[PDB]
Amino acid sequence: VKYVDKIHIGNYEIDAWYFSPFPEDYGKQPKLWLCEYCLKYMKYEKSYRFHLGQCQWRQPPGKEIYRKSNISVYEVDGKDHKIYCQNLCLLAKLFLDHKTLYFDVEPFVFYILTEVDRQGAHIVGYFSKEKESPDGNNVACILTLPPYQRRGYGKFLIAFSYELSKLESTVGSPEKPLSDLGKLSYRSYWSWVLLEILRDFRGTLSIKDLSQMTSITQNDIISTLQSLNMVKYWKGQHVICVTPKLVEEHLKSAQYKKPPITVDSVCLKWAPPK
Ligand SMILES: [Zn+2]
Repeated sequence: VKYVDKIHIGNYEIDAWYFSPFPEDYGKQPKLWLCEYCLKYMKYEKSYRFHLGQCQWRQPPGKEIYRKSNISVYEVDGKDHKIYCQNLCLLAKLFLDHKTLYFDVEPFVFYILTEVDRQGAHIVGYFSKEKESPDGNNVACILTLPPYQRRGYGKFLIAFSYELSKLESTVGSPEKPLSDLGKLSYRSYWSWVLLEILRDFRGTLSIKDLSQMTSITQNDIISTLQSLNMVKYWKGQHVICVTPKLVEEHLKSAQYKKPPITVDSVCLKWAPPK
């Protein structure tokens, strides 16, 4: 009946937050050991140490579609790399309460954020995405591993998901519910993207324009603008406020400034599937 409650991955030891359905025999041990590259989960330090000496993987499988300095993102199709993506989903489930899919990964593509050094590309976080979403979900599950959280990596993944959406010529929204950190990070990302635009744009633009510029839904733009006191309802119309001074102030607060890392669309090499 004992669940996996602690993992070792790369050089990190991390306590679990939630039940993840690793095979029962894996929960029995004190710790679960994961190869930081192929995500294979193991029962013993000895088998982990042996595996590390043998495993040839130094990065996620699939295609490296983004690269800038020591940051890379890999796109991994669930159909082409089933085992990896299963390993990934079981890992993620330790830290996500509401993720319900671990084994049927074929309908998903996964985007793995990594930081890269001489050794290899080290996993920081990911988001999964349904290959077919009539509901307009541009993210299914999103997560940064605990030691990396609240450092700009979550908002990077969020940004990346909208850059894909932009290239798809469509608005997107993450599947609900989000973690508390998820909600907070989306709000801060939207705020930053919008303030940046409202700072620059000289002409007039509506919420409709903003949505098409960012792939953020009108609903999310509106709630974001409302919390920033940058919109009013007048004669049955949402009207954006100008006030360029407030914009500058907002862009300086910790809550809404440019994150420490950002997505350079020039470094994104990706075309939507036809
Ligand atoms: Zn391995």
